[PDB]
Amino acid sequence: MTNKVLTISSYVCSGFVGNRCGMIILDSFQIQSIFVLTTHLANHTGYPVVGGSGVLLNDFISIMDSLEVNHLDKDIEFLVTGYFPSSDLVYETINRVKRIKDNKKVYFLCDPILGDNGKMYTKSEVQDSMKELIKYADIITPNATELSFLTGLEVNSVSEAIKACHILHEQGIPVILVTSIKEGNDIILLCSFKDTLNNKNFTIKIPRIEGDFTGVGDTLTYILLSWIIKGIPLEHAVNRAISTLQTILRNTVGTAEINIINCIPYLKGTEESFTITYI
Amino acid sequence: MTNKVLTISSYVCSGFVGNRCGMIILDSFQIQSIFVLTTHLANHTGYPVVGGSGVLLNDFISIMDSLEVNHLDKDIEFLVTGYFPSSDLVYETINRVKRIKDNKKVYFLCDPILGDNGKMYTKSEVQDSMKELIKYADIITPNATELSFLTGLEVNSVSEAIKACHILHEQGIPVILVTSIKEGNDIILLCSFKDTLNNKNFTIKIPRFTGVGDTLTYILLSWIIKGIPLEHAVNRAISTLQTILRNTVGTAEINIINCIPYLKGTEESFTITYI
Ligand SMILES: [Mg+2]
Ligand SMILES: [Mg+2]
Repeated sequence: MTNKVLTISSYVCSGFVGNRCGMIILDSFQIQSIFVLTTHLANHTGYPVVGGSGVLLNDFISIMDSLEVNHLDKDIEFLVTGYFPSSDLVYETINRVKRIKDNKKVYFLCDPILGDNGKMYTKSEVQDSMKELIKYADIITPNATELSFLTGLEVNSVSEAIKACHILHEQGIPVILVTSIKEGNDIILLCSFKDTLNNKNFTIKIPRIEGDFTGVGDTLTYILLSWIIKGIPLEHAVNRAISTLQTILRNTVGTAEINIINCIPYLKGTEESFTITYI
Repeated sequence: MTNKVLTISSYVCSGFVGNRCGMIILDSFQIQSIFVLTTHLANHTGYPVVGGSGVLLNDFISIMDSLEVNHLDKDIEFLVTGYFPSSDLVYETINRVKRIKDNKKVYFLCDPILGDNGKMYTKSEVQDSMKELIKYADIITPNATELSFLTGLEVNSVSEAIKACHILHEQGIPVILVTSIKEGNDIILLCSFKDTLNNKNFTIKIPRFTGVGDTLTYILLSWIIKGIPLEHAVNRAISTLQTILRNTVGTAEINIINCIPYLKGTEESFTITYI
């Protein structure tokens, strides 16, 4: 028993976003992980009403200090960040990422959670701070809206997404997975590399299951991470993750929540249902 | 797609106690549940340093109100409480439990977490408030220390445990599962009923860590939810728990993630003895 993953993201008491998605997925894959919360909310922000508060910086610091002093994060090989309610937590997380990476190799997946479908669901201060946090990541997983924000470019096509990714690669980010780009009633995912000598950029086209969930992206992030941790090459890890996500969505009745509890037995599916098209 | 369980208890970022045990176990049984936290701590209280804070009453209220107004608790059939850092949250929970039960049938398992091995690990104000909370429960799961604290009786034997249970049954509590009693060099679990006309008290002799009890609570609850009679549910839960403990290296944390495939174990290893 040693902790392999540290993941810093939101929590909801009911339903499935952020670190609650993280918990279900990483538990099911039996990947021992630390789940540091950035919120304690009743439910996600889609509902008629929300209750609860974001985690305060002093408490976050107290937690991260406790993990370090008790050696509970000594053996972490992977780091994830997701939703932050305030920029002070983002900047503190940067400080912690720097320290974590200072004496060991840690693969940091930053899911730059800011909004979806053209619209932000984060504070404007958080957006700016996120432009700094992503610079420290090994891989980032923006949706098109998040990419557009992070770069100031429009992202309404694969061609546009490639141009925007390039801005971020120039800042040093090695790998960018753009998780949803709208094309007709298909969604396109793009995996873009800074080093296109030794890696090939690719896309995956999938049909749209007419939907809603922010838990969609969050679920994708953790399934993808799990397979990366299990040693599956990235192309294949992405194909598994999106494939499993599509199975989840077909098995989802409402649009309030992704049906992730009931699909736990299917989370480790190895089906790679889609075609990887290189650029 | 509806929440069946509401569980209100502690949270740790690393390791397994309280609602974190609750999540792993209820998730693995695919029982859709609401997990309201009462703390957000780095790690359990076994370590020299315990970063993070207890949940504040205002936030707790805001959470509970949101669940209610969004109808996310409308279809709850089971309620669990565990650890509370402060009595204000206990008294608010009592308000919530009264409302939930006044207009629907909800089975409330109260794990009256106060302490273990003679010693409290809760604030004194929490003890007093817990004596009130338990009065609303359908079943309570004290250990012998907790039972002794809740009644003022010594609990060093089954016969003593029965006398203590009787105090609490007279307050209305229907079922009391006393989870460990040190009788000589035996460890005995007792299930005592207020209604001994329609139910038979029993004991289970069992062989001799931080989230052990919490794991029992949730496996037990899961089998009750799956429709297993209480005697069998208890035997399964203690059988599975011990499997987890026996396959745990060292004592800092229970090996619950590696044991996920065994959480739905149906072995009933021990002997039920009616008393
Ligand atoms: Mg997202
Ligand atoms: Mg206990």
